Amino acid sequence: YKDYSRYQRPRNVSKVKSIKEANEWKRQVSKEIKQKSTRIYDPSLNEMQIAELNDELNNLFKEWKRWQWHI
Amino acid sequence: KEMLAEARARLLNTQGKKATRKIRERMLEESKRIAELQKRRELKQAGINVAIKKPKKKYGTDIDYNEDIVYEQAPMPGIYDTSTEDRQIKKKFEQFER
Amino acid sequence: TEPLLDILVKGETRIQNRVKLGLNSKMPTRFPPAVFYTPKELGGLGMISASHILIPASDLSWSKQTDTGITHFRAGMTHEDEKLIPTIFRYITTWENEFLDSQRVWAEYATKRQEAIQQNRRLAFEELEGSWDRGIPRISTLFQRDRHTLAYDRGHRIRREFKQYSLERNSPFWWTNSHHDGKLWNLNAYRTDVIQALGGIETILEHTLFKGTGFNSWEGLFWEKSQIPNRRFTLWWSPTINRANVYVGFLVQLDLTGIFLHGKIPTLKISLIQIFRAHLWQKIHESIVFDICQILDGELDVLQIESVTKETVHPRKSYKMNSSAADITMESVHEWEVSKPSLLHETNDSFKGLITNKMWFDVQLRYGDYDSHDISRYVRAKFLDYTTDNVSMYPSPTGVMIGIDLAYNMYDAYGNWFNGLKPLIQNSMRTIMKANPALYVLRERIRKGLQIYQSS
RNA sequence: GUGAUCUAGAAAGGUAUGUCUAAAGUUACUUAUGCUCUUAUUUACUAACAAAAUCAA
Repeated sequence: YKDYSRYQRPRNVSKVKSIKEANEWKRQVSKEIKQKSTRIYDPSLNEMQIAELNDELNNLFKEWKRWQWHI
Repeated sequence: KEMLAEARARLLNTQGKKATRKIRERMLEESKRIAELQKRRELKQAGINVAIKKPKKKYGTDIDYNEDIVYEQAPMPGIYDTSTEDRQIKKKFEQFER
Repeated sequence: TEPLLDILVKGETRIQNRVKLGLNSKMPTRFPPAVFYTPKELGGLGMISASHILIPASDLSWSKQTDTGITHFRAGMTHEDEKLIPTIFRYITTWENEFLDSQRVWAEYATKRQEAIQQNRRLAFEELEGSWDRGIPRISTLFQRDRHTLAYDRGHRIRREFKQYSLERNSPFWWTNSHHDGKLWNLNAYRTDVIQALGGIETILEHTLFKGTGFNSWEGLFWEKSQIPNRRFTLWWSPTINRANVYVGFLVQLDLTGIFLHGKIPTLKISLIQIFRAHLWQKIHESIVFDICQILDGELDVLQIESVTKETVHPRKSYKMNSSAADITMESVHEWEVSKPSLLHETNDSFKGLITNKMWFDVQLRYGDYDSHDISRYVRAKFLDYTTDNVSMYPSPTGVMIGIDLAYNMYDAYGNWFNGLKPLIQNSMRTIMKANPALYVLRERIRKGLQIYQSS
């Protein structure tokens, strides 16, 4: 149990533990990857907002690289 | 004039919370739809095909109207023999889908 | 008038029912008349009783045809205890008495004024003091400050009557102007007499949490605020509201503590969860057990012990009223003769009954109601029940049980004593009930929930 | 120089509500802040909390 839907990233990638555990933290990145990718193409017109959202994407996608790097 | 600019805007806004919120939810729903469609197009640019997800059922017997003729009230059987005419609609309707 | 007296009863009971509907209880036993009729200075509603009156119920047929007289009294307002509560018709002097008084007084004022005229002098203001609040215009109006500008005010009876067509609200004393007629009635005697009709202040404070705060006397308490709120009221009279003499009510034993609620009183449950929070009941019980065991091995040579031991208390034990076990256990250098089981303030015993090595100490904390706030009955009952109980694990049929009432800050021990315990343990419990910090957190927080501040 | 003894407590009554959760494929090697336990003071939000009435100066 213990969900993985509660906690944070956790910040350092190398400090995470056995491979069956970081697998679920990894998909705990990919959903927000999926969610905010759908939030890219929206015609909602806020160009300043989608710029900071674009930076958050690039941040999370770099994390997704790092979780794959640890594995 | 600022009182008059407030009065000019209040007299020309007639809806309330429920209609304005319904407008906002309708614009945001279409914005979600436009985003999801262009996703499938950009994935189709890569050659990888991803189907559109159906809307989730709210209740148990929710109807997929797209799936079938909804409540098919067929016309009453007449005498004038619509046999060639059904062949030409089907040929035209299959032509339209092609 | 007979039907007016019935409507006085019907009104006063319905307003007492209104306060009873403020809680979820229309119980008689939860609401003694000390709840309603004690003044606001002592924490009650300060209602005025007018219907604790025997009502003349004499013979309805032929009452329409003769005016029979008063031959039978019907009981007006009846409660379980028959406190005789005064009614303010006794405190208002009647009109014919006020008018016959006024004929004499204004005559006596007229004579004394003529004597001030003939002697050409200013009035004495103390010669007239014997008839100061007397007379129907109230002689005090003659010496008012703004009497020279009130004299131009004419037509004030009628203007006060027609306020009902101008004003949304009423002023129900539409027949008096206090500036023209003075004050016509005084009800200060009613406050003192209701206090001694309920037995006195000390009998009233038996109904309250006043002993729970730790205060010595009443004379140094004002009150924090002239309206007391509902949570402060239902926590002030709370040993009478949560009492064991209830007619029906389902026992629930709170959550973390040892207070039992007869049913649901949701305002009183909120206050007591705030009083007993962050596991205060365990923290109190641990603090007493820690204090006695330190005092016990303080005189380890005089009390002649080998060693004191805290038996490791299950944290659920401290509020488990069903059964208990030993907290502190005694090991003896040589073997101890324990007397018969006796009270903490019992005088002396014959020690020569039984010789026992190992003793125990147990602490029972209880929250007292208005029904059961005598611990000495309680502690001996818990002692006889548990020592006869085969469930309650004791090291030996020995030891005392130390009971503390938290709602009334009382303490008593019932059990057997070897020599030299009792003037020791009484001095310790004086010091423990006055110096325990956990019991100070208890006293102070109750003072915050009750909003009673010392004369400081 | 007597008596007739009503009651009785529980729910809904406190909050909305709604939406989302590719893991599992349907045949053409980039490394970057670890929120501490208690008490006091100040600020912001918050209780959609409460409140001077008759009357006495």
